Amino acid sequence: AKWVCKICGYIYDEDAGDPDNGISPGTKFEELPDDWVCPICGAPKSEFEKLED
Ligand SMILES: [Fe+3]
Repeated sequence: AKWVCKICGYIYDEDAGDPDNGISPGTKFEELPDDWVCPICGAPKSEFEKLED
């Protein structure tokens, strides 16, 4: 699934993970660390919204 950072527009794609920041591919948004932030603007996880209907 994909989740968008409502602050900058970054898209956390579970399939891609965030390797740069210690998150391998396939890591579900809910399994990210409570301390994980957007790699682009630093917004907390709370500012992400899943892309679903
Ligand atoms: Fe962001």
